[PDB]
Amino acid sequence: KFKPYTPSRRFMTVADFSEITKTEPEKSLVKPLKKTGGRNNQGRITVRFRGGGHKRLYRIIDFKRWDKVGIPAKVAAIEYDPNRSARIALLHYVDGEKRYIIAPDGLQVGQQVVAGPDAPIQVGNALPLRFIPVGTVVHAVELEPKKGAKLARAAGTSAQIQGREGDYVILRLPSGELRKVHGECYATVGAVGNADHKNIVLGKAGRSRWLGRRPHVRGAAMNPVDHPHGGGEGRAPRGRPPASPWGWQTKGLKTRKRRKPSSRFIIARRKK
Amino acid sequence: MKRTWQPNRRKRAKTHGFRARMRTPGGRKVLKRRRQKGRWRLTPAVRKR
RNA sequence: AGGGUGAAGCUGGGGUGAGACCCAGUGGAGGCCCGAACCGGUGGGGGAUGCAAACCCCUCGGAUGAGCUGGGGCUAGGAG
RNA sequence: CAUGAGUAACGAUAAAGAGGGUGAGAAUCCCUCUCGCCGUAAGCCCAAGGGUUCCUACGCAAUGGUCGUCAGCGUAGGGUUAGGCGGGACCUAAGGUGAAGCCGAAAGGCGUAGCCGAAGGGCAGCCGGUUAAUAUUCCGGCCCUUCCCGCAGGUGCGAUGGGGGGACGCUCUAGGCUAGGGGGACCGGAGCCAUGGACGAGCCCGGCCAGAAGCGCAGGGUGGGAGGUAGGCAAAUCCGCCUCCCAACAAGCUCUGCGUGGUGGGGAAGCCCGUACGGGUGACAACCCCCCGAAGCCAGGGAGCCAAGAAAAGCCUCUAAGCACAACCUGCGGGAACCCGUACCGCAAACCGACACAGGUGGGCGGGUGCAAGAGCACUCAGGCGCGCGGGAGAACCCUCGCCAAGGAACUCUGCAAGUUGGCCCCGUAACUUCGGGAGAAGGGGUGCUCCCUGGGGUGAUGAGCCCCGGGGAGCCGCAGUGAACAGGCUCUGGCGACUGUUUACCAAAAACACAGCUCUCUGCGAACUCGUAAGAGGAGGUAUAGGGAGCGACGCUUGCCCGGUGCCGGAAGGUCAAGGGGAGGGGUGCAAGCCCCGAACCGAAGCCCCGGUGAACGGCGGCCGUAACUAUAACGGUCCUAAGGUAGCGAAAUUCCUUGUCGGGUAAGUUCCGACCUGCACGAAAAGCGUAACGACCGGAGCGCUGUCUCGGCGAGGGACC
Ligand SMILES: NC[C@@H]1O[C@H](O[C@H]2[C@@H](O)[C@H](O[C@@H]3[C@@H](O)[C@H](N)C[C@H](N)[C@H]3O[C@H]3O[C@H](CN)[C@@H](O)[C@H](O)[C@H]3N)O[C@@H]2CO)[C@H](N)[C@@H](O)[C@@H]1O
Repeated sequence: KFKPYTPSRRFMTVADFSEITKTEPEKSLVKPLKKTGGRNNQGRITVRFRGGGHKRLYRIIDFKRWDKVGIPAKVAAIEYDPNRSARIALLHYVDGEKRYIIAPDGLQVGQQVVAGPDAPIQVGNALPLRFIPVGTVVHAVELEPKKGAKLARAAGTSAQIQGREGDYVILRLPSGELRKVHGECYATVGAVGNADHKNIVLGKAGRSRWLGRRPHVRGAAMNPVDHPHGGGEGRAPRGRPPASPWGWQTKGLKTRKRRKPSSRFIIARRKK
Repeated sequence: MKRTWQPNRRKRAKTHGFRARMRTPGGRKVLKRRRQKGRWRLTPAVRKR
C-alpha cells in the first residue's frame, strides 16, 4: 500500500515530465468524513489569487492521542485524502473504532503500534515528549499540551529531538530552527511518509496547476493601474514593491510577539 | 443575442418582493417614499402568475 | 455524431545470473491527429436612414479540457 | 406643417401556374389539381417564459410594412377538472434565515441550533376510445397507492436520538433484453396491364401496442453462528475490534422475455360526402417469419487511472416508556384521500432585441437511400412550407454566380482573393530529432461496371438467411469511372514565442498575459498577508516538501564585474531628539503661612547619523596617452577618473541614423530577406543572454503547382436599378 513516485508518462505530447504515484491500498476511504465549502471567497469578501478546486472528497483526521492512550492499533492499512502532503493510514483501534492517522515512515499494514503513558519508542507509536529518547524523530508534535497535534509536519519529515531543559524539550523543526515544548506535550513517533511527492513533475501547466485547483498570479502585470509595480511598458520597475500595497520581500513580520523569545532560537534560515 | 433581457418568473420574481424590500432598510425606506410620496404601488408587486 | 493514432501495464516467444533490455500480441491512454452538433469568432466579401444599437456569406481555430452547457447561489459598482 | 419623394425602401433569390368556390371587391381567403424548398430540418416533444389566447359564431372603419369578404385583428359566447403526471402536504448542499452567543455612535456586522430554501434526494399507473376545443386528468379495459375503522392471524412492540444505509470520479468496457432499423411474395386487401414489352417470387398497404403475475431467458445488488462483545457510535442483545466452527458456479431479497387473463387499435387505395377540424371506409383485416442492433435498460456491473467522486426516508436497533392486551409485523372486509396546476405559442411573427425584426435561448431517435464511418454531404419519409406587396420588359452599373483563351503574375505594398488542391487503398517518405516526430512530408498509382475460377468473420449445426475483404482472371463502355454533394496546394527559409490556452465585449487570431518549470525572499502557525468599526472570517481542519511577495518563464549551454549612493538585512558603543520623570533656578500676586507660573543640570522610544552586511535587490559596468628591425592594428606602457568598469555567447538585428554600410547569395535586374564582416548612432544574462525539435488563422524572404488575377478582359445567369 506504499506508492510509486517516478512513473512518468512518455512523449504523449508535451504531457512530458508527468510524475505518477500510486499508494497500493487503493481502497476508497471510510465512514468518517464530510466535505469543505468552496473557500477562496470567504467571510464573503473574496481573497488570494489562484484558487479553483477540482472534484470533491474532504477530510476529518485524528490529531489527538491521549484519547485511548493505549488501545493498540493495527494499521487498518494505507490510503489518503484530497488533502495533506503525505498520505495516511486508516488505523484500527483494537476496541472496534478506527481513525485516520498520520502515515509515518513506511510502517506496515496490520502493524501494531499505539501510544501514551510509555509507548515503545518504535516509529508509529506516539508519546508525551518527555518519553523523548533525545536524538530520535517524530512529527505531528504539539507544544502546549491538549492544544492538539500542533505542528503537523505535513509530509514534514522534520521533528528532530534535540536535548532538553526545564519543562521544555528542544526540537529542530522543518524550517531549520529549534523551538521548545513542555515535555508532557506530545509527538507522533518517527517521521513522515512523503517527499518524493515533493519532487513530482507535472505536464502542461494549465492542465496540471488548474487541476491542482489553483489558477494564477501575474505581477507588475502591465497596466499597473494597481499591480503595485510598474507597467504600461516593457521594463521591470524599481521602487522595490509588491501587490496589494506591499513591502517587497526582505523585511520582518514578527514583533514583541511575546511568542518569539518565549522559545525557539536558530533564527530563520538554512543552507543547502 | 443575449440582449440581457430574458427574465425569470423565478429569478426576477425572486430577487424582488415586498418582503425583500422591507428587509433592507434602504428597501423599506424607498418603499414608503415612493409608495405614498407618489402613489402607484410597487413593482415588487409587479409580479405575475 | 463520426474516424485515425497508436504509449503504460500485461501475456507469450528471445537473449544472462537472475536481470537488463528485444521482439511480438494485447492494449487501446488526452495529446490527442482528422474532422460536424458545441465553442470561438481572423482572412477576404456583402449592408451603410442596412434583417440588426454589432449582422449574412465564402472562409477559419479548438473540436475532453485550464472543454461547453440549463437550473440554483455569493462577491457591486472608489467596491467588484 | 412642409422637404427631398410620390424616386429609397417591404425584412432574406426556398419559384410558383391552373380550375372551380364565396364574396360589394378577392395577386394577396376556401377546396381541389399541376409545381419548387425543407427532412435533420423549416421535425415533432418536455421545459422556459408569454400570459392571452384556443375554439365556434358574427364584423373589418384601426392592425398587418397596400391588399384583404384573411388573422395570432374587433364583438360575443364556450373552452383546460388528475389518490396514482408535476409541486407542496417529506429531505437537504451550496445557500438565506436565524432562539443562543460574539460583536456598532446608531442604523448593523458576524451566527450554532431548528426552519426556509433544488427537474440534486425520494414517491403509489398504463393504454385504447370521446369533445369546436382539454386528457395517463373524461370514458372504458386492464394495475396499484398510503391513511383511517374494524375484524383475522403474528410479535419485547415502542423513537428518531447511536449505528448500519441509501452514496455517487473520470476513461473505458464483457454479458443480457425491448426501442428501433431492415428483406419476408409471408398472409390479409382495394386495384393495374395503359402506351414495344411484363399480370410474372409485379407494384401499392399493412403485417402491432398495452397485459396481475404465474411463469421461462439475463443478470443486476453476499456471508450463518456462537461467544469474548474491557469501542460502544454516552444509556441495552443492533454496528466495529478478537477467537472456534459452517462460511458451496449457495437459498437470498430488487428491473427485462414470455405471459397471457384480455382489451384495444388495426391502412393502404378506394370512392360519398365537410372549408377544413373530418368520416365512412374490405372481410375489415392479415397482425406469423428471418435479418441488423445502441451512448438505453438490467445494474448500486466489471477493468484501468488519479486530479482519488453531497447532506435528510427505508431495514433494522434499543429509551421514552408504554408496550404487552390492546404498541408494531402481517391478510380480508369496510371506509378515505384536500391545496396550487392542463388551452395554445412555445429553435419561435405569441419567449428575449422598442417592429409579422434572417440575432439568442436548455435536454428527447433525430424516418430513408446512397457515401468506408458518421445528426456533414445530394434526393427524399412522414410532417413542414411557398418568407406576403404584385405584372413588366429586361439597357448603365454594385451586388451573387459561370465560362475562356493567348500568356500565365508581370497586378499588386502584399498572389488580398480566387482557382489549385483535396473521398479511402496500395507503391513510397527528406535536413533534423527532446527518437514522441516531424508524414495527410513528399511523389506514384488506384478505383466504375460485366462474367468467370478461388479464401473469410455471420446466424439454432448451419442449406434461398448477411456483413469483411478476398484474391485473381478475361473483358465492357465513355475525355472522362470519391463520376453530383460532402472534401490538403505545396516545398524551402528566417525573427519571435515553446507547444493548450484567455482577452482585447466595440476594428485590433495575435503579441501580451498565462504558464509547467528558475531564483530571491516572507511566516511559525491563535503563522504571514486580504477584507473587517471591533466582532470575524478568511487563511489552513493546511500546518514550512507547507501557505504568501515576487523578476523569469519548456529544455540545452550558461548565468561574470561593482554594493562608494538607494532600499533591505545585522549591531544601539557612541552623537542625536517627543512625551515624560523633572529640579537648579527665575517669577507675579502674597502684609504673611501661601497661592499659583516660567521652569530646565541629568535620566529619557523608535527612529535618524554611524559601522558591517547586501543583486534571479534599485541601479549602474568607463575616459585618455605610449612601445615589439620597416608598411596595419593587435599584448601593456604607465597614466586622468570612478564602484568597478561588462565575461561568455551576440551584432548593421520586433535596437546601424551615416544606410538602398561593405562583401557574398539570391536576381535580367533588389534599399527585400539568408549568409558573412563587425568602427555595436544606443546589444549583454535575469524585465534573462546564445541556441533550441515540435507546435502559430504568428510577421517577413524564396521557389514548383495552379488560377480572368494581371496584360483591358469578352459574352453569360441570377438581384435591384428602369415602365
Ligand atoms: N585581463 C584583461 C583582458 O583584457 C581586457 O581588459 C580590459 C581592462 O582590464 C582594462 O581596462 C583598463 C581600466 O583601468 C580603464 N578602463 C582604463 C584603462 N585605459 C584600461 O586599460 C586599457 O588601457 C591600457 C593603457 N593604454 C592598456 O593596458 C589597454 O589598452 C587597456 N587595458 O583594459 C582592457 C581593455 O579595456 C579585457 N576587457 C578583459 O576581458 C581581458 O581579460
